[PDB]
Amino acid sequence: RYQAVLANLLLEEDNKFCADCQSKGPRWASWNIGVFICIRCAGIHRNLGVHISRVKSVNLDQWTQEQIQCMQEMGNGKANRLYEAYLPETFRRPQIDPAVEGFIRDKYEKKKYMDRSL
Ligand SMILES: [Zn+2]
Repeated sequence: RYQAVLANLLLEEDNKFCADCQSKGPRWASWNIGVFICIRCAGIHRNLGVHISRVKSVNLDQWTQEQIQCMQEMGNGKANRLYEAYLPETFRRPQIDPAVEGFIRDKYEKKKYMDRSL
């Protein structure tokens, strides 16, 4: 029902890369946060708990209109501005599982780098 809408959102340039690790062509999402993520980072989001992140597959899960709306109102661009506001420009974005797990908890659970005014 909503694959088309999701497809059009996956065309947005920021959404062509995982929000957390920037690997190309993410096919998963945290819909309450509003980010498109790769399957590995979706695995990490899942373990954060549903109080923090609620993870769906873009192509295997059924979506509600409100959940789609969540992605429309955020996405990886707007999410970077909120959750990575205070990320040093020097920062080396991690790539390996345990470093990525720390970075994702830091971003969404601890909110180390978040601009709270947003
Ligand atoms: Zn990722």
